[PDB]
Amino acid sequence: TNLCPFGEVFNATRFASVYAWNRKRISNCVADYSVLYNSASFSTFKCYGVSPTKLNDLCFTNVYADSFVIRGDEVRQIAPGQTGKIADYNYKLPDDFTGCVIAWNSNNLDSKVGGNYNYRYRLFRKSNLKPFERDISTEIYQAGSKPCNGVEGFNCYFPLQSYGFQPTNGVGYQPYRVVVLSFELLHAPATVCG
Amino acid sequence: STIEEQAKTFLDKFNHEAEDLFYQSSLASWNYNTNITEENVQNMNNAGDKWSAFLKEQSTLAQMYPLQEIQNLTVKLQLQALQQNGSSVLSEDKSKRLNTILNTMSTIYSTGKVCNPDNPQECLLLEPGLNEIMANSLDYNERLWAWESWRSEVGKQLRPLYEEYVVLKNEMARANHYEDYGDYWRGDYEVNGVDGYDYSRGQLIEDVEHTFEEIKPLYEHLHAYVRAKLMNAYPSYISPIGCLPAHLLGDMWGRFWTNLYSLTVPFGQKPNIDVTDAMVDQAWDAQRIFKEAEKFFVSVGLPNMTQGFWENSMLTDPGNVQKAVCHPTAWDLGKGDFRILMCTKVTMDDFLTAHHEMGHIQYDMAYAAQPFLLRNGANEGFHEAVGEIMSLSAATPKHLKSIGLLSPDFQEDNETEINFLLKQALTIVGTLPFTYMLEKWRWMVFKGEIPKDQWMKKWWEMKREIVGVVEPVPHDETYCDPASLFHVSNDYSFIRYYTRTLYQFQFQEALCQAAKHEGPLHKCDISNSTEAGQKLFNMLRLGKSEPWTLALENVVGAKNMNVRPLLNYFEPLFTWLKDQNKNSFVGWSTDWSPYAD
Repeated sequence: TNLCPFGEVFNATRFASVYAWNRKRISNCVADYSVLYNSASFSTFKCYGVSPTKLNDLCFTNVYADSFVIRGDEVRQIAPGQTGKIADYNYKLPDDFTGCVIAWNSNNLDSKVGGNYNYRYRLFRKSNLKPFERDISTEIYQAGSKPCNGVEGFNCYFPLQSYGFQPTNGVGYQPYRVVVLSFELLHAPATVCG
Repeated sequence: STIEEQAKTFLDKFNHEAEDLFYQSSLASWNYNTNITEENVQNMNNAGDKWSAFLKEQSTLAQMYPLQEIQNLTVKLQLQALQQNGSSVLSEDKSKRLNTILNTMSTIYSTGKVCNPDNPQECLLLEPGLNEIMANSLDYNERLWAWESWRSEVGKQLRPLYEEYVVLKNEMARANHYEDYGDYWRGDYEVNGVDGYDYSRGQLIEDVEHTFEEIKPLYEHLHAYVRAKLMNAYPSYISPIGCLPAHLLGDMWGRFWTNLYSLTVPFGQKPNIDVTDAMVDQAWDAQRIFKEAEKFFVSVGLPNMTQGFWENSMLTDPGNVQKAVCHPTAWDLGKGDFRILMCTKVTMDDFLTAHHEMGHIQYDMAYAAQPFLLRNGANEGFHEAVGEIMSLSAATPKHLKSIGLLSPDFQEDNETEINFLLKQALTIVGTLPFTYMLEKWRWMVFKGEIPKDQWMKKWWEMKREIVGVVEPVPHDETYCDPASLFHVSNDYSFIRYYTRTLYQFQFQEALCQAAKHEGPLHKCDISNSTEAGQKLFNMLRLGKSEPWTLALENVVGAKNMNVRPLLNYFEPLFTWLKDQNKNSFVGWSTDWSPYAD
């Protein structure tokens, strides 16, 4: 019997940005969550709905693993019932969330001298996000009634602003890689338990 | 679909783009201050010009949102600091003449050398050259040569440049809907939009000259004691009835009187308080000064320093392989990175400075949650006041005995508390008329209150009336004496050194009455008391988002700028100074002159 490929979600060499967060449908494998508490390298391990003790006694149908890179003080926005520039425009968790959230510092892989401008985020979106909705869009945010035919000018801003990741930044500005496991029970058979 | 909706939307584009350019303009400016090198001087000028040009494209975009239609007072504070054109209202000739003058006015001040053309031994640099001869010399002509011949070239090649600097910066402020340029420097203390807390730009003149009518009975006794003690050093030069000569106050202009303490001690047979012989014998280094300065701010409730504070900041002079301008500046680079740059040594003057330049960082760490245009002090003399109340608390013998520095059986008497206050009165009270008179001079040269012929006659008419200082030999109109100072040539505001004094005792009387002290104010201390540092942190975290009259009411309870704490600090000295001045002449006469023959 096989193990779950958690070595592709947590130890990936290049993560994604929070506007275009990845998602991996993990199913039909013997998931070992007991080595995740004892790793002692995750800065934040918050489990909503489930317990860290009940995670090896219960079996789930689908375990979705959403991975992205955010700032230091925006890890608190990845929580059921938060608001900000990430929990409303980039990655919104539903209010009845039933999963666990991983978060750990990655300053020595995601920050180069001079700036690592590969990670971006939605700064301006014309509405709010539904829970677990991802929309990659490069549309110029019409903040008025002019209108603007693509030309980024007066009160028509580009929504994807980049992250200024540098190795000399503070704790609250250093890149925290975040993996969000979202367990669920559906009307299919379930075989993901340790 | 409303202007206040598009204003917050525009500032979210600003705060998430200016923060990525202010860091690269400060990290590149940090690399020049640590490495004085021909390569790193351009990286602070290429990346420093990317932010200097960024604030010009946003100041042309932010003026499309009128400030009459926005009702949120937080947005109107960020847009008022962004819609100001500055020097963009001038033409191409006048803006080029201004930057040519400012790059040349700071050049003749810094690179002005003093030599005697008749003697080969009389040549020296500025620091530690010309600053040494004007401080620790006991002669009259040795100080007069370093004072007249310093303004014989720097005070003469800065007169026609500063004459054109008056008419250039007046058109910079008359087109910005201010009255003069003197009314542009009082625009930092301006508060509009709040009912009951309206502070006008013209009420700063009404407040500064009202605070001087109470500090003048204290200064007249400090001046009459310093003059009476200078009779024993120069018995054939100073009259004990008139005023003081200019070059005997301690340094090149006479701003601080700190170097006059070594000759005018109150009691010379008493042991002076010092930890310099208690830091080398205990083997203190550059880390232990800041490890013991960090425990002062943790004990009042302010948080610890960052981990990036200890690996990136420069504390020790890094050998001879690289030269670093290590004047003590506390660096707030933005994006949560807080550093500090100073050449530390094992002395008390660098132990109190480490408390002074970490109190700036505990202020910059407090308003980090604010937006980018509100990350500053409540006014200009508000940042330097919260940094120096820590220097007034880390020098008392209650703190120097708490960290094992001072002796456990060091006696404190009546004659010890005076000798500490006269070291403080020459640095704090003695610089108060010198700070007010120069800003009385700049606000009267920008208002057009003087013509050209009394340009240098009405400057020494104010030194012989406010600070009580005569000239040794008269200067004609070809001279220009105030431009020799650093803040006049490099065009800095100077009233921020007058209001930081009146605020640092309003704060300390507010932080000692919160810490429940029973006794005089100069023996007080705020450490080991969380209920006093949490009083200050509710003001430190505000930043510029609140007006400075409401930030004073958060800690003191008075919206005004008051004197009475500063007279309550020096009250054990002012009681003694009256009793030492029964036989002297309290007050001065303008008619005396050393060349009145």
